[PDB]
Amino acid sequence: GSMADVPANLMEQIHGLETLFTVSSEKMRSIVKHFISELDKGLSKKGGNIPMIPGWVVEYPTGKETGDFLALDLGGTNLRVVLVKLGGNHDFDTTQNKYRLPDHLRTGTSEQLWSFIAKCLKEFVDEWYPDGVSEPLPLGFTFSYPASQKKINSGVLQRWTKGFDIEGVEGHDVVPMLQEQIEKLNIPINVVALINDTTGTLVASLYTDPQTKMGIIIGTGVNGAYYDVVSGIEKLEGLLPEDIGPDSPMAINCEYGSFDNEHLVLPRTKYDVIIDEESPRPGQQAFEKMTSGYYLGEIMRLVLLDLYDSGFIFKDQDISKLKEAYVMDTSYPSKIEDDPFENLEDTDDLFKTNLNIETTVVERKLIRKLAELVGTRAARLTVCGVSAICDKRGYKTAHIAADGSVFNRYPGYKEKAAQALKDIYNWDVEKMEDHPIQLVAAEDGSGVGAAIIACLTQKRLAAGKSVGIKGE
Ligand SMILES: OC[C@H]1O[C@H](O)[C@H](O)[C@@H](O)[C@@H]1O
Ligand SMILES: [Cl-]
Ligand SMILES: [Cl-]
Ligand SMILES: [Cl-]
Ligand SMILES: [Cl-]
Repeated sequence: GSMADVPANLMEQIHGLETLFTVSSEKMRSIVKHFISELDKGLSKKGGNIPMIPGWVVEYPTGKETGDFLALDLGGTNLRVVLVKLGGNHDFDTTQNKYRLPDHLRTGTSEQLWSFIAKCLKEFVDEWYPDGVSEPLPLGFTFSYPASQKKINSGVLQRWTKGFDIEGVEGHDVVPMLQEQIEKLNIPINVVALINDTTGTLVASLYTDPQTKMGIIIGTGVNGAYYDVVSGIEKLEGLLPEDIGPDSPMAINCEYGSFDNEHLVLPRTKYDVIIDEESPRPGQQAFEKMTSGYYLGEIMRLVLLDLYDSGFIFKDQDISKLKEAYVMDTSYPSKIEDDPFENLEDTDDLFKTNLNIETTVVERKLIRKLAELVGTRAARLTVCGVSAICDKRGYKTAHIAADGSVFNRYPGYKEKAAQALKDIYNWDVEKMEDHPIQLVAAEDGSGVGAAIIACLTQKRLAAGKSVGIKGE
């Protein structure tokens, strides 16, 4: 609440940061206008900055999908392998194992990555099918990075995101890279489909919630998927086989973490500039860099180090541990917003124990305000992607299936995101559950969604129907 004890000199800095990080309802509406134009440009013949990548899911799941499938999920804190049993009445069951990523995987080689993944797949298959199998197990591969797909079992990596920086993969088809390592270990796996995590979120959540119109991730990254219609995808004109007609649905992985790399509308601050310049891929993922869980603690770190350098805080402290980029992950602002003490004892312990920095009560109130500003900005900017897709497609109502560490775990985040949509549309509604466009907990898109997409894909191929451009 209250700040009576904070000197005027520091209150001026807090007021400057509030100004710098606050996004007005009108600013969200103007961002949304420009976001719609950039979504449409990405579907155009000439293309645009936002990839808008077709995912070759050309139908809705009916709920009657049946059978056992493997899902391989690259992009959680761990690698995950899942055995998914579809039940045939909108029901499923799963069991899974998680595998710790090698140290420095993100800056390692392609060969390291594909060898580690195949090793984990063989461990899983040996554990769950110790007696072997009569036919190759069908697998859906969730690759949580932007990949061009000429057909559903191909994925050519466009750019590493979220800190990744593995040489030899951007511009390469990852499905053959995975397949060669599967073969080398003689694992009986049929890679039926590659999907993005948003596309899986969309499809898995539609299997149990028929009002789903988007699948979004608000986690280590930020992105969304939805279904367009083939007639609305100009860049597919002349490329489609005859069985996929103009009225067919087509799921789109927007990769809208990329939005506004031109820096024409988002309220980038000097802290966002540094994050982008110091990241592995400068010039890329502008919207995600402002919003997602890989970055929110790094925005706080850079603000704190500016306030120190300018003489305002930590004046008598050794701040050496604060100089390490990414040392403050989003668990810092999360714990700070959760601290239930008046004088922020939990925050005191966090800075002393983990950073060796003694704080005053007034400095912890400043830090708490900073965490709140950064989280609120993230929520208000992130729902502009939802508003943009819904306005573009003419959805006045929607369940928006959401997943990811920030939506699920960041204190207060679901309430702020729902308030930001309420503010965009000027609804009168009182309770979150009554919002006409509302975020709801998703089904597991990287596990259950990859399995349903593998199932739908196999059914198409058994029927002789297409799952890629003509000549694929
Ligand atoms: O995991 C969430 C998102 O993170 C990044 O934005 C990735 O580029 C995107 O492929 C993924 O959907
Ligand atoms: Cl002061
Ligand atoms: Cl494309
Ligand atoms: Cl600035
Ligand atoms: Cl509607």
